[PDB]
Amino acid sequence: MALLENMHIEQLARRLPARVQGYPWRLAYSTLEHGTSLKTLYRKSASLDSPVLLVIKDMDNQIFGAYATHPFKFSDHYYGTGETFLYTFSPHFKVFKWSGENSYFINGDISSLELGGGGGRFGLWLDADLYHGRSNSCSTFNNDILSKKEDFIVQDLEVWAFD
Repeated sequence: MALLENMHIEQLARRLPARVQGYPWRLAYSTLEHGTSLKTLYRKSASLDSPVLLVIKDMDNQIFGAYATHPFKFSDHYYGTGETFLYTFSPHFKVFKWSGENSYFINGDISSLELGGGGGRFGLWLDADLYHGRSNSCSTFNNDILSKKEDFIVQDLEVWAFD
């Protein structure tokens, strides 16, 4: 609603897996509304029992993020399944799905949150303030850089669930 226009919702809805098709979208976490901190993200994502949609709008107004099969949580380990993918609308809408090379889907930490893994790199990286973000090409999704540069700044960030 606030970060996405009808253009974004339709192109995203067409690439969501079958198990969430026709499930209404519930806003679970929002930087605009809840307090900008990875800690707060964890608290709102706690007691979520569904896959989530991560929506990032950076300081260049470009929109990208991820669909995750499980709520974001602090984890000793990588978790999630292969239905997880990354997406960007810059320079055009493109979805980077599981490549089958590894299973390093989601990794929650106290200092950072990252999706994708393998040999050090990652697909998406956010710091504890949900401020400095980073995006590289990773083996989990074989994505290109979701943002303009490798480094980006989070302007607004939303997490949507499918209760």
